[PDB]
Amino acid sequence: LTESNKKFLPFQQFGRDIADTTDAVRDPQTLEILDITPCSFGGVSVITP
Amino acid sequence: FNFSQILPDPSKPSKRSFIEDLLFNKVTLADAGFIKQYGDCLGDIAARDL
Ligand SMILES: *[C@@H]1O[C@H](CO)[C@@H](O[C@@H]2O[C@H](CO)[C@@H](O[C@@H]3O[C@H](CO[C@H]4O[C@H](CO)[C@@H](O)[C@H](O)[C@@H]4O)[C@@H](O)[C@H](O[C@H]4O[C@H](CO)[C@@H](O)[C@H](O)[C@@H]4O)[C@@H]3O)[C@H](O)[C@H]2NC(C)=O)[C@H](O)[C@H]1NC(C)=O
Ligand SMILES: *[C@@H]1O[C@H](CO)[C@@H](O[C@@H]2O[C@H](CO)[C@@H](O)[C@H](O)[C@H]2NC(C)=O)[C@H](O)[C@H]1NC(C)=O
Ligand SMILES: *[C@@H]1O[C@H](CO)[C@@H](O)[C@H](O)[C@H]1NC(C)=O
Repeated sequence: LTESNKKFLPFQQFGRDIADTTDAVRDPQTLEILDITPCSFGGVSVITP
Repeated sequence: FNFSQILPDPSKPSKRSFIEDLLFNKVTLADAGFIKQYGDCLGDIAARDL
C-alpha cells in the first residue's frame, strides 16, 4: 500500500483496474487514498551443465 | 558505385547504416518489459502502462 495521487470522488470507495481487480482503496478511518501493488515476483531459471 | 548509404556508419553508437536507421525508426517497437526491468514499474509513476 502506497500513497496515491488519485482524486477519488466523495461517493467512491474502491478503484478498479482494466481486469476488474481492485487497484486503489480508501481507508475507512483516515480519508487518504491508498494504491495497491502486488508483491515482487518473477521467473527463476537454473543454468547447469 | 556508392555504398555509403548501406555500409555501417562509425559515427552511430549502434553501428547501423542509414537505411537500417530509417527501418528501425519506421517501426514503433514496444519496450515489452525486458527493457522495463526497473522496480519503479511496481511503484505508481507516470500513467497506467499496459
Ligand atoms: C555517395 O553518397 C554520399 C551521400 O549522398 C555522398 O556523401 C555526401 O553526403 C552528404 C549527406 O550525407 C551530402 O550532403 C551534404 O551534407 C553536409 C553535412 O550536413 C548533413 O549531414 C549531417 C551529418 O553528417 C547532418 O547532421 C546534417 O543535418 C545534414 O543533413 C552539408 O553540409 C552539405 O551542404 C553543402 O552543400 C549544399 C549543396 O546544396 C549547399 O547548399 C550548402 O550550402 C553546403 O555547402 C551537403 O548538403 C553531400 O552532398 C555528399 N557529398 C557529395 C560530394 O555529394 C558521397 O560523396 C557519395 N560518394 C560518391 C563517390 O559518389
Ligand atoms: C537497478 O540497478 C541499478 C544498478 O544498481 C541502479 O542504478 C543506480 O541508480 C542510482 C539511483 O537511481 C544511482 O545513484 C546509481 O549511480 C546507479 N548505478 C549505476 C551503476 O548506474 C538502478 O537505479 C536500479 N533500478 C531501480 C529502479 O532502482
Ligand atoms: C474515529 O474515526 C474518526 C475519523 O473518521 C476520528 O475523527 C475519531 O477521533 C475516531 N474515534 C476515536 C475515539 O478516536
